[PDB]
Parts: sequence; C-alpha cells; structure tokens
Amino acid sequence: KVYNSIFDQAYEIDPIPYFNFLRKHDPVHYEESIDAYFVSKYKDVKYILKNNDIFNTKTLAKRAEPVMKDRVLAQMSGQEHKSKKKAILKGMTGKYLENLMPILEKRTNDIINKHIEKKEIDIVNDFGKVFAVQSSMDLLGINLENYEKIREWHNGIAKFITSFNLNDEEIKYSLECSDKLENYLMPLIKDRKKSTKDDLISILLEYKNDENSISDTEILALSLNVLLAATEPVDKTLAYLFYNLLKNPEQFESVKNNPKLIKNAIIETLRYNSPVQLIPRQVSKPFIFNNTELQAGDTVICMIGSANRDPEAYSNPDEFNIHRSSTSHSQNLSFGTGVHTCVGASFSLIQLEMVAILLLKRLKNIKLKTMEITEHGIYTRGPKSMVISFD
Ligand code: HEM
Ligand SMILES: OB(O)c1cccnc1
Repeated sequence: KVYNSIFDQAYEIDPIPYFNFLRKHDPVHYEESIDAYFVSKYKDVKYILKNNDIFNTKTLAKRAEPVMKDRVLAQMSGQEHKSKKKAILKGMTGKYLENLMPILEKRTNDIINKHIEKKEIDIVNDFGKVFAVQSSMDLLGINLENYEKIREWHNGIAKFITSFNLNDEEIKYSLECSDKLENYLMPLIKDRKKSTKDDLISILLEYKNDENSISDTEILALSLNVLLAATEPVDKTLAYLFYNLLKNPEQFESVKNNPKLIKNAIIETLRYNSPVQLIPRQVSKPFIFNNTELQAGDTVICMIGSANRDPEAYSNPDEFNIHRSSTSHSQNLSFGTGVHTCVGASFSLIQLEMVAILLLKRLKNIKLKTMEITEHGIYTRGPKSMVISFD
C-alpha cells in the first residue's frame, strides 16, 4: 500500500526527502517491521510530548532495563520523577557547575594540545568521542583512568538502545558491556558513600525521599542513564556545528565577529541536524491524528529532525541560518518538551559554547577538509568524520 519506509536504505543516507514526504502525505506513518507509527509533523510531535497521560514512557523499559539493571528517570512520574530529576540537575548547576566547567576546559585544552602540531583534527573522532565520555565521567565523578574501556562499553550499551531489530550476537555484546560497566561502578558507589565527594554519584547517594535513600542498584541505573545520555549527542553536535558554519563562510565570520552569536549557532545546529532523532511513546487509549487511528498499546515515534524542519514551524526550514528570531520561528524540539524535557539542556548549551569558543580561540584560520560528510544512525545521528585544518 505504501512504498516509502523509514527502513529503506536511502533513508539513513539522506532522510530529508523522507521528512518532506511524510509530513505532506503520511504524518502518522505505520512501519510493520517494528509495529510502530512514525510522527513527522511539529504540531503532532509537540502534542504527543506535551500529553504524558495519553502517550506515556512505558515503552522504554523493554529497550532499557536489559542494559540498565534498574529504573530509568524517563520511566518515573509524579513527585518521584520531579524530585529525582531535580537531584540530577543539581549535579550540573550551582556549585557543582562552577567546579566542573574549569575541569571541562582542562579536558578540552588537553585534547587540543595533543593535535595542535599536526595542523588538523577530527572533530568527531579526535575530539568529540574523547571529550564527551571524559566530560560525562567528570560530571559523575569517575576518575579518568579507564576512559578507554568506558568508551567501548558505552558504545555497546547505546547500540542496544538506539537500534531496531538487533541480532542475537549483537544483543549479548551489549549486555556484556552492561555487566562490565556495572562491575566497575558498583564498588565506586560504595566508596563515594564512605567519603562523599562533590559529584553526581554523591548527590544520588545523599538523596532522601521521606528519610529513605535509593538502593545502590537504582543509583547505578541513574548513573548509567546520565552517562549514556550525556555522552552520545556531544561529538555529533560539535561536528555538525563546525561543519555547518564552515559550509556557510559568511555565518562563520559573523560568529568570529560577535562571539555571543555562538549560542544561537548551537541552537540552530540542534534544530537543523538533530542528534537525537527519535522519541518513542506508548499510546494509552484510543486516539486519532488526521484520520489515522491509534489504539491502546500502540507505539508512536516522534521524528525530532522532521518536526524541527516543519515549514509550519519555521520559514525556509531546510536552510542553516544562525540568525533566526521571532509562524516563521518556533522553539525547537531538540531537547524534547513537556514532563521529560532534557534535564541536561542548560548544561549542554554551556558545555558546547565553552568548547566551541576555545576551538575558535586556539585553532587559527580554520579550514574544512571533510568537504562532504557521511551521516549514520536513525535514532541518534551524526557525521562519521569531520576533519578541519588550522595553522
Ligand atoms: C545536545 C545534547 C543533548 C540533547 C540533544 C538531548 C536530547 C534529549 C531529548 C530529546 C530528551 C527527551 C527524551 C524523551 O522525551 O523521551 C532528553 C531527555 C533526557 N536527557 Fe538529554 N539531551 C542532551 C544532553 C543531555 C545531557 C548532557 C544529559 C545529562 C547530563 C542528559 C540527560 C537526559 C535525561 C536524564 C533525560 C530524561 C529526562 C526525563 O525523563 O525527565 N541529556 N534529552
Ligand atoms: O532519550 B534519549 O534517547 C537521549 C539520548 C541522548 C541524550 N539524552 C537523551
């Protein structure tokens, strides 16, 4: 009946033509291979995410608990979700943020110093993948001894969450990584207990819910939740930001002339090349969009990239333009919206600005070497490589 499918080979290569087709001709599009409906329009994605009662987060456990061990923040609700989300935010705000940012500057400059004499650096593989995990470990309070293994294990677990129809051999690997990371972090939670340091794991340890703490297995799951979430989108967004700016030399010069424009450049990057592309929800009762009927138990999948390029929300939506301002403009859905909006949104914007400013400061006369990127992933999406040269 329908011949355009999310799982066509062409979609992962370039999904933009699919975004346009779906929004125009099938805004709630069924994919029988995973028995879910893909939602492409800004208005319907926002509606879904803003109504936690009709579209709930119970679709996560199946795609999480296997590798997470215990409950994840997204599966919580009520006063529990609010208070535990507030606890996590504490680890990237206030005094914790004042202490962390100088350390993230050290991580950034240490990486830069490793590549400066080669006169070129891969924003994805040389900087992004390394900085992202190290920053997430500093946020949690994990010493950087084993950042290599932590990277490997993180990849294996993320693969289980960001993939559809994994084969049995790929599943057992993701779990092995899940077991290894647990074996590593569990004794570290016990020590952070003996002598509490000023990090996120210590926050989770001292958290009181009616004078009742959370079991160490819940701390492990929440710590893993932060580790996976905070790492994945960093290398992607940094690569997209410098690539889009260098593909628009005039806007690159505007950022160099007004450093304050970098925040807007990051926001436009997140809209244009959304690193988190899909958000699933479970339908809790009969419902209808346009004339597509959904039943209790069905699965909807919000297409963040498509929504952020909806011409009903943005004028010239498929063009990168850091000068957007205010329907010709709307709030993008890169961090989601509603109850489960990204707890790390403010930190991410601050973290990403600090990194971009330092790269612009220390790498002079930046030139693009990767003239054409190849992007991979449909759940989380980024460039394979993004190499720049400098003096
Ligand atoms: C560019 C960076 C990031 C992007 C684009 C991003 C994107 C998102 C999105 C779209 C959601 C909504 C998920 C949903 O509704 O199911 C979300 C939620 C979440 N993100 Fe992020 N995120 C980023 C960085 C971070 C960081 C740095 C952290 C932690 C340090 C983090 C932790 C979380 C958590 C815990 C949630 C769940 C919130 C809840 O359920 O209440 N994210 N993120
Ligand atoms: O819900 B997610 O897939 C997610 C991924 C990366 C960062 N934050 C959230």
